[PDB]
Amino acid sequence: LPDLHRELINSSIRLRYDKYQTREAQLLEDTKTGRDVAAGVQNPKSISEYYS
Amino acid sequence: KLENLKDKLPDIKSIHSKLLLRIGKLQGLYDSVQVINREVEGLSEGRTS
Repeated sequence: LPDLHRELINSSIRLRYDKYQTREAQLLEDTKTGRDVAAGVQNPKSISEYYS
Repeated sequence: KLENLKDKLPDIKSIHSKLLLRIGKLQGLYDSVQVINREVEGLSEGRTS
């Protein structure tokens, strides 16, 4: 019993530490959306003749 | 899908050139009706030849 008690508390910090990592990671993704991917196309003359 | 934008452009050049054609036709019907209304005015004055 006290063998498995020590590993259980030692794995509940890692479960809570890996949760905090995703909340900081997917608030950076929420800023990445925008015009990060807009200045990637190398076809700029046809996409201004189409809109005009 | 926005990479090419090539074979989607001349099918808007087509429908835009027909609309500028249909404008110039009906702008010509409103210029021959205004010829009929210049003759019927002058003829019903009383002076024919």
